Amino acid sequence: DLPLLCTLNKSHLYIKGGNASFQISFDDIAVLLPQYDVIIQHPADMSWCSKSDDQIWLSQWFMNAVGHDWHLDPPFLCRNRTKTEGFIFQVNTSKTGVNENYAKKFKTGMHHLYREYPDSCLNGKLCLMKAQPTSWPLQCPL
Amino acid sequence: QIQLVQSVETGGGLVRPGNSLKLSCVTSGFTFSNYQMHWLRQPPGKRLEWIAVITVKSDNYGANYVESVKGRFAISRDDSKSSVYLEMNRLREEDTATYFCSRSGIYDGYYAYAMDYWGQGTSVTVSSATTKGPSVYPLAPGSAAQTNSMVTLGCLVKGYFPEPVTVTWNSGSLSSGVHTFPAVLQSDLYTLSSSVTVPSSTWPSQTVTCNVAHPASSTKVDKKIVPRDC
Amino acid sequence: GSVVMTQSQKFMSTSVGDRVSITCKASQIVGTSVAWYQQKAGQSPKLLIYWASTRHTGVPDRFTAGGSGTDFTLTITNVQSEDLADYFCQQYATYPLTFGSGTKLELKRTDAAPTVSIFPPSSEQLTSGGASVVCFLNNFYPKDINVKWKIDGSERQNGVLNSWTDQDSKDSTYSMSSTLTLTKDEYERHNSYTCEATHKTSTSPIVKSFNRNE
Ligand SMILES: *[C@@H]1O[C@H](CO)[C@@H](O[C@@H]2O[C@H](CO)[C@@H](O)[C@H](O)[C@H]2NC(C)=O)[C@H](O)[C@H]1NC(C)=O
Ligand SMILES: *[C@@H]1O[C@H](CO)[C@@H](O)[C@H](O)[C@H]1NC(C)=O
Repeated sequence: DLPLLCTLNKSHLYIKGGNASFQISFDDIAVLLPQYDVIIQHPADMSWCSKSDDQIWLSQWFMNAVGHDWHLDPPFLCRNRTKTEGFIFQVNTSKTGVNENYAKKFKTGMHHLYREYPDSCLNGKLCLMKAQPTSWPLQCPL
Repeated sequence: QIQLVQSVETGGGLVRPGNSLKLSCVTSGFTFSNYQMHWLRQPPGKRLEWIAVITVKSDNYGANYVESVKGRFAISRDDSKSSVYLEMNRLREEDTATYFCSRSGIYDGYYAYAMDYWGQGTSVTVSSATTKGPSVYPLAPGSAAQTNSMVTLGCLVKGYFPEPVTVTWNSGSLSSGVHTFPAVLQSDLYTLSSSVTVPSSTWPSQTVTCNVAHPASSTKVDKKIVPRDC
Repeated sequence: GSVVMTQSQKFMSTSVGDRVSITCKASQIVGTSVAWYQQKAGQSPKLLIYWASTRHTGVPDRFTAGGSGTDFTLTITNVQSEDLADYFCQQYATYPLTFGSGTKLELKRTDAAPTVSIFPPSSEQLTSGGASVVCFLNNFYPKDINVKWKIDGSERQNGVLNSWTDQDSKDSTYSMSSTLTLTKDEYERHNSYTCEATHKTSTSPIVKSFNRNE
């Protein structure tokens, strides 16, 4: 089984693996904050992100796909599964400061993952990627 | 029209310490199952404090509570009835507040706990005091002071419990220049006063009556204000 | 361990058409996870903005918010009479969700002297064995005021209970009632009862009196 990804309207990216489906969005809103949220410095720490193994596996699959190095790259955040706001994880994709090299490798990884990828992140501005559960669209490949 | 109505299933808002009270909040005008529900209580003269939250059916109806409330309250919901409930056990006097139910949706595409819509709120008081009806006392000048263009009359209700009472003048027809002051609690008893200012030509020429209603004690009293004599 | 939201100004006086900013201070960094609400007369709150600066759909154009980190401000431009209410912030970045102390928005007006009225105990209450003297201070501005009770010229500060109203929506003034409760025996012992009201409007306090013999 291989996760399949479909893009609709060239602005939103949807990935479905198994029974788990996510929607990837880019904006400057910092939904997750490092002070109060789980830090993913090791792939085994993602068990705190969800109660469903499908969401954990699909999350781990995506970071492996974009070339995320769990021990060299900046750690990303995810919401503690004990909270009720819902599943989400957030990667800093801002092309600025010391995060420049990682942000540039993330753009390369997305461009190889999705054939049509609109890079919303602009140089010098904060850009935060967030993947949250969503109902799988019936208007995109199955 | 996204209307949230709060009611009490058993009795009234007043409850004794250590007893159990269940709050029910019924929603309408939107799909209840789609959004999460919160319970919020506001103590008198204090900041609003969050109590509990319950999530949608997609998640396994998970819930979160605050530390002070853990092990005493239980939040629940019924999608068919489209209503959210709050069951409160072992109530302490600290729990006296006005309780609110609120809805939280999706903001800029992400789940956040900002409160979209709210219920009207139910006043919950927990104390060892018992229900007592008020005493209505007229307040007249007595012609011991100079009369000006306007004359101020008054009404005093004393020794009632619990809140609230309804104070009107001439069955509500006289609403101009009326002040009903907030009640004061001393020795487990509430006492408030209400003033009314009318033209000096209108009184004692015309009748001025003070109407007090205290539903908890089934008390409806009308007291006519007459000038004092000796 | 819980983030607290403190508002430096508990009360703010403004005029119609003026600009007003309400500042919210967080004990810890909450980033952008901040909302603002509006509440009138203890009724149900109404959401104004979310994510620090995103105005709610129902909210009018006058309200604008902003901020990041621990400092968040809410500004109102061309303030209307309907904008006079309570405003408080909230953070949803961490459990538990915590709200601000609150700021009350009040309308300025010219100074008004308090109308003072004194009332003797009623006949109905006297038969019950209690005697309560009530003093009304109505329609005064500014908010600051203070009262004294004198029994035969001597100050009394025992069984006195006070109550203050909020700013009246019609004439923007304030009011206050003071009640001195005593037993029938101690009330009949004395003859003169006065309440003195002190206000900014006068250098000398207002005095009203009634004598039991007269
Ligand atoms: C995402 O990364 C960017 C860049 O590394 C962060 O922005 C900088 O954060 C440092 C923190 O010390 C500040 O000194 C800089 O001024 C920030 N730059 C800009 C342009 O604002 C950003 O904070 C990170 N976001 C998260 C959520 O971690
Ligand atoms: C998630 O929450 C639980 C209980 O609130 C806590 O024990 C746990 O440490 C949290 N996870 C992390 C990674 O801190």
